[PDB]
Amino acid sequence: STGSATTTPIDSLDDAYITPVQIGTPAQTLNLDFDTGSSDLWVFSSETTASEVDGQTIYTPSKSTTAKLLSGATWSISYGDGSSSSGDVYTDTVSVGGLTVTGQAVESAKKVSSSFTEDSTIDGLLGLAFSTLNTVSPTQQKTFFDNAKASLDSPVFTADLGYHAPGTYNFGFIDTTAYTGSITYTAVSTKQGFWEWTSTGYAVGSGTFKSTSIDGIADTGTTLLYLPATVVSAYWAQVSGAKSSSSVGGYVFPCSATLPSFTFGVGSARIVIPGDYIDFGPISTGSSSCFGGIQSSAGIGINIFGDVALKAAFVVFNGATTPTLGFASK
Repeated sequence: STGSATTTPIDSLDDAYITPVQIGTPAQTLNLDFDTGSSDLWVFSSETTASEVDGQTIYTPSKSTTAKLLSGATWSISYGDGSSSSGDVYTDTVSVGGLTVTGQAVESAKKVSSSFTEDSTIDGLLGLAFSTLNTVSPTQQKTFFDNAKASLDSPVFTADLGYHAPGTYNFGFIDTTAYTGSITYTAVSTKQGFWEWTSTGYAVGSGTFKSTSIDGIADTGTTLLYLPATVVSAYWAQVSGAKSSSSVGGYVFPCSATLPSFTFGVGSARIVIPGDYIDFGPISTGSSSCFGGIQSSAGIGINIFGDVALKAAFVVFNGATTPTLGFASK
């Protein structure tokens, strides 16, 4: 089997991407944030504290003839951005782009933090990291991909995120029309539960490539590119007037600037992030200070190849017995 679904930016900045997901019988379609940095499929629901729901579409398990309470199971998750959610668990039928999993754990939120409430466009998350990170207790549950994998034509999924435009998540096949050149594959460590890999270096604009190992994670659920402070300083030094602002929470730059590109290495291959992908717009409405899309990972504890990086590539998440990651230009 295969599946193919379009993923759409939630706003004009590509702050996140939503993908429609069918849950239950009859189908209830929710727009979920596919997150290769976590491993829970959780949804706003009829059980979510009413004051914490503001415009989201909810899953109502009592209206699904295939929903079953997973007795005694609870979940609770905290994300790198400080947001969180928790609740109980059902199993139900879940379909993405025509690919169906029966008995998928659907984690129903009883509580969500303010940032989730405040984002009316995201109805929940669909985790695509390794199932070892799943938070369900006392019996850990599998991700949608883990459940689907054996049925897929090939044990892979691909992320093809758009810049200010829709893109695609495919399951079970590699669309050879979706990228240019070849796909370069690189080793993955699953030791921390992430799609963790090592970039071979970087360049800023038309500058020379610096060969240096940068360990980090391919994370579709993180907006920005978080890299070591040395790398980030080298980038922003090429933008007149750019500075790190403790009050704003990162590097800012004059909105009048033209940003240089940023290149990262995948083995001997190179992925070029155009400068415009690094512009996240005014820090507040009407400001002429703009927020940068490349930020320091110092104090996160891990480098994160988030959407800024991933949307410059066609990315293969290869879930073979020994997982790997592939990157192609597009």
